[PDB]
Amino acid sequence: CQDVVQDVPNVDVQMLELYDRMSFKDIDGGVWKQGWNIKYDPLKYNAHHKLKVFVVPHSHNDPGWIQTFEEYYQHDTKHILSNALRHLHDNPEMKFIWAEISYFARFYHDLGENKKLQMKSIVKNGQLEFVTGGWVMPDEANSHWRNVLLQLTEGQTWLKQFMNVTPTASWAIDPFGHSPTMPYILQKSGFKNMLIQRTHYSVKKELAQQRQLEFLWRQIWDNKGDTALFTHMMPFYSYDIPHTCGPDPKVCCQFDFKRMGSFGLSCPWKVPPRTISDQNVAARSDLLVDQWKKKAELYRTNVLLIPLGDDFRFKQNTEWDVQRVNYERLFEHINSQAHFNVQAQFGTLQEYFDAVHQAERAGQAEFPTLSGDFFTYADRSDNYWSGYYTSRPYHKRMDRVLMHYVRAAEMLSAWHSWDGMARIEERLEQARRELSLFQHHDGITGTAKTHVVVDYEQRMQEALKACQMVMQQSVYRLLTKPSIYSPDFSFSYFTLDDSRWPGSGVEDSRTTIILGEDILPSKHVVMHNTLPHWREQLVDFYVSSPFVSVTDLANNPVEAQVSPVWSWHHDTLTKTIHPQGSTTKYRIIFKARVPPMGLATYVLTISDSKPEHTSYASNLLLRKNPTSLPLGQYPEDVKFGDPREISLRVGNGPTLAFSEQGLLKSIQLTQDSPHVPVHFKFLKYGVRSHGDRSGAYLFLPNGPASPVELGQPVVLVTKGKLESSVSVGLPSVVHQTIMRGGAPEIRNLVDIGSLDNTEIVMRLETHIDSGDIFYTDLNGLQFIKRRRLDKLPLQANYYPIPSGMFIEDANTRLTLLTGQPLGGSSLASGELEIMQDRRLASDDERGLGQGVLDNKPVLHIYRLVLEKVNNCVRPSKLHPAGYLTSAAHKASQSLLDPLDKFIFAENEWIGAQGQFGGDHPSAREDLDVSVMRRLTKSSAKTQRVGYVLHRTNLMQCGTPEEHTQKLDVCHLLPNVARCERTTLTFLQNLEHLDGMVAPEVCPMETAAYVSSHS
Ligand SMILES: OC[C@H](NC[C@H]1NC[C@H](O)[C@@H]1O)c1ccccc1
Ligand SMILES: *[C@@H]1O[C@H](CO)[C@@H](O)[C@H](O)[C@H]1NC(C)=O
Ligand SMILES: [Zn+2]
Repeated sequence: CQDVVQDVPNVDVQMLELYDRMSFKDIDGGVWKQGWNIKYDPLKYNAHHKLKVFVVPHSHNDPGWIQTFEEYYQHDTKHILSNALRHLHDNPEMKFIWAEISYFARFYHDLGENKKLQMKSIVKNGQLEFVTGGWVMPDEANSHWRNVLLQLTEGQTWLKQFMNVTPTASWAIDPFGHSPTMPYILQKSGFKNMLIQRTHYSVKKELAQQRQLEFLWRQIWDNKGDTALFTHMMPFYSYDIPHTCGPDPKVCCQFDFKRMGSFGLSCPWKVPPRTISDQNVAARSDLLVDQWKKKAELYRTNVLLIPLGDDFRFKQNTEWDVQRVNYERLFEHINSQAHFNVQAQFGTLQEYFDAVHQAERAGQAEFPTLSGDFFTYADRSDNYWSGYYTSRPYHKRMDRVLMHYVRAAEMLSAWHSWDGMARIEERLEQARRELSLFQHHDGITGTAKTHVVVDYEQRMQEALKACQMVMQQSVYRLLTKPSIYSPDFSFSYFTLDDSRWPGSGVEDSRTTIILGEDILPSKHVVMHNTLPHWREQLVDFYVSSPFVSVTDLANNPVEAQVSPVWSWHHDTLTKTIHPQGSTTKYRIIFKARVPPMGLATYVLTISDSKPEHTSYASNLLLRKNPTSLPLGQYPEDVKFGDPREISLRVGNGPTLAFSEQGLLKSIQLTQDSPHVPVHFKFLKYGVRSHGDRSGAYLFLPNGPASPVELGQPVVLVTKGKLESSVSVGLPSVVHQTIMRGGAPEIRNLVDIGSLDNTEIVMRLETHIDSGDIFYTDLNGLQFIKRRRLDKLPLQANYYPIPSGMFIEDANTRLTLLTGQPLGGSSLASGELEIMQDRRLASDDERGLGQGVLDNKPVLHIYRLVLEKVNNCVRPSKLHPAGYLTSAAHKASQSLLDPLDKFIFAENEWIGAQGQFGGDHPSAREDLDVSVMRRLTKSSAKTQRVGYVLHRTNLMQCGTPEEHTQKLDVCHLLPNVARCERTTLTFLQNLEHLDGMVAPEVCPMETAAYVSSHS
């Protein structure tokens, strides 16, 4: 295994180093506004060295943005595809590339057989070529790598089945900045090349000057280079026709033949395209070939890529004709005039890359190596696209909840083969496809119109119900004596209980377990653990009595704690935000111990009085002028007091101190240690009253944030043996700090209400001497070092926080893990900050056509880990990566893949069993089974199950942590007959494994295996 910590890779371009050296000056470069006047030696190309030009027709089809997916399909995409089929069939030299498989599958299944066969023919002959082949062209900032793989697999599995092709070249022309997680996943999925477009205009200029726009993109920790993927970065401001033929859009726009008037389009540079004729073809060719030769100066080979397309292009038949005929006339002229020394033709993306690599093999070019990312993107001036790291945070959090539900449903149901009548494959395909659709670069990004966001939310709600159905049917089958099991596949044997989604204060949707002497004495509950190691974790349920005790299925008592159910209300009468306790339901909390990838059953039983193994939390309401808070049968009376500082400690864990406003002030790790200043604060950013306005995409603050005025907020302290908390009702945020014995959990119920032009940020202030350095993750896969640059504006120092961020000095580290992607930064030494929500009245001129005024309450979740790190083996100062400790990684897993909870719905569960998976191997803490998916339906004689295994890299800090079992996924199901290593999409077999044993992977590596069973 490669060492991902101690060996600094030697690369030609390292993006953090490049950023430190770059000046980022925004000067007028002439017709190429953000470049320079390109010059070329006309004698560079001659009869023996011609410029080979591939014009690649394309149509960017957003799966929802200004219209829903189905609205665009009906108005535009179905016509684009039907006309592409007709025009390509009739014009054999014409070509077209297609990226979004969600639309292609929607179209193809509506075709008659005659057309399906014609379509397969133009794909097989190479005229219509799929690029990337994912369900969507995903966002690369907020998306989790597991969902990027899910959607790539959904589209490519569909393509292999119906079109018999698997793309090896990727096309990503629109995500707003680019992540190295993409080449990581693509290179492990058979890809050989990729293309990107939205990178900072200053980066395009810098790399263009050094002819470093094509590079071998490797991961930041990859010393050897085995993760490298050839990457082409386009050079100009847009992927539209005016910015793809060459440096001068006033000239290129004249070669977009859809802009002459009848289509309702024009050229903003005021010179319209003109129909090519025999009397103007020589002059038109001389203008066009000159743009091509200028663009070719920015690259190292004599093979030039010229994309020809834009949003929802190639719809009407007249448009296919106007572009095709005019370009055919230009090609016939240019290719016949030796003096140009050009051979131009329509081509596909793969054809371009194959020709570039033929040039490379002929020794005509060597390509530079590069590592790093391409965030934060700016397309012009100070317009940095860091707003979409937070926009529509409700749905960003929903994405992570559905991510987990899809994994758990696919894993729980994979253990068995299911009859078709159970509709298991049907519900899983629906869930995978709705979650995959939301990875679109206007879905999770929060950049679609309000009714489109509603469509995505409705689709995800249906996917969550599909997952619950599959999960609960699986649990009933796995835990019921086989000869008693009698399923009704439409019945709800269990309901899922989720404590953090939508969340307390967001939706009252959790069911109360109703017990009573005259109705039902007890209730079985089951926990599932999708991670491949034993896990203990506190779980909670709502119950109708405080006198409840817990037992495991061997009837062993389990210690429990009961607390009230508190809800916060904005009292319009008193103009205060305060808590009300339920007088009819209570929370019971206890530790569940669940096997690796397994299930554990517990029983909740009511009694007439306080049971022996259940304790009751105390509750203290701090506010002046308190009023009574009755709690029904709860046995401890609520206590009251004036606001005051307080300290809490659960178990042997840390001791946390809080201000009189209910916000953390310090953390003391152990009895002896110091009380380390760690202060939470809420602040607000505004919008500029002159100049450019923030919107769904852009973050353009009107200076540093200002503190939210807190008033004298009401603070609620609940102190229990197993779980304690401090909750405070602040303006727009009910902030909670929860302690269960280790790193605290923070929950924010964020309701920005009607505060227009406001962004609410949560900041942590510490005295960690971090300087200008901080770390943020990329797609939940890796942590990259960031350096705050005062030469760039505040919004440029904001980065995606898809799952965590940290700051550290020689001795101390503070890590903040998240349960949802949000934007954040470290704007001063010792600080961390993460945006909670933003409400913006204005459109930001990127096409959305509205502000962001559809905010809704969202429950954001986090874990806060303060640790000593002076004994940890960390990368050297020049290494561009950082790595989590064991505790921070486990805290992240606690947020993203919690135990699932099931409440048996009926009164008695006949044949109930107490555990499943007790014999599953408990793997090393850094290894995860990211995906377990049965790949065959019940009629297959040889069943196949796919596994994706991911091993992260945790810092060595002197904590032995030993005795773990080897995990061989190929023997998890019985009767294995074959074990193969495959690409991550499971579509290609790479290695037949000896002994049918799937070896574990190296740190920072991800591998896929398929086991076959007889
Ligand atoms: O190339 C045309 C450009 N496309 C914008 C892309 N980014 C946001 C969406 O995903 C859209 O595809 C545009 C289209 C419409 C209005 C403004 C700009
Ligand atoms: C699928 O593509 C392969 C290319 O290697 C070809 O050999 C195979 O026959 C194709 N299957 C069909 C006919 O769909
Ligand atoms: Zn787009």
